[PDB]
Amino acid sequence: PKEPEQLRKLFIGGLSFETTDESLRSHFEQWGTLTDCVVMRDPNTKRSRGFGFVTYATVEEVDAAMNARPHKVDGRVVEPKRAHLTVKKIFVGGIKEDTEEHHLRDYFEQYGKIEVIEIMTDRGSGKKRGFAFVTFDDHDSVDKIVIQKYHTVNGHNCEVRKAL
Ligand SMILES: COCC(=O)NCc1nc2ccccc2[nH]1
Repeated sequence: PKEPEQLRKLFIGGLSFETTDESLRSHFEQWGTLTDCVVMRDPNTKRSRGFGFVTYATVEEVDAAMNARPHKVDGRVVEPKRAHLTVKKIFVGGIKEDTEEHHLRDYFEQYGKIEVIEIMTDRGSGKKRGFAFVTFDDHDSVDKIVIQKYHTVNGHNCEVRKAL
């Protein structure tokens, strides 16, 4: 069946106040079927609040829209985000002592462009502590990662969360 609607939404900030439901829709329909598209407005003045949201039919369409950033909508670069604590770094726990950089890179590179991999070691002994941090060049990688129920790396079922 269909992915949960919450995972098919993009919250678009930074809109031009002249963007309408119709112009936001015409823009974002380039990357998929939109089941919903709303510009948020003041209830009395009808003046735009400068943000809105679009709902795609599938998660792959959300991915396509995010991969097509930067989006210039009605002359202004906007800020799309999935369903916000916006960070580029993750904690990866449960990797034990046998997990190496290449295991983490080969897996996580498919979520985004990696800038730093830090495998944590004991300050006194140098032994691996069984966790790591991965820093990406952009927050959408992290957002995709943390909504997955499971992460399997080097045969380990890992705990992954946003870091700082
Ligand atoms: C990114 O996190 C999801 C979320 O709901 N953030 C606040 C939020 N609430 C909204 C209601 C209508 C349109 C846009 C909205 N944005």
